[PDB]
Amino acid sequence: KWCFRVCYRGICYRRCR
Repeated sequence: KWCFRVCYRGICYRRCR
């Protein structure tokens, strides 16, 4: 549940904003 854990702790979600 960090900045967006893009490609981690969930999945690939390029969008840290």
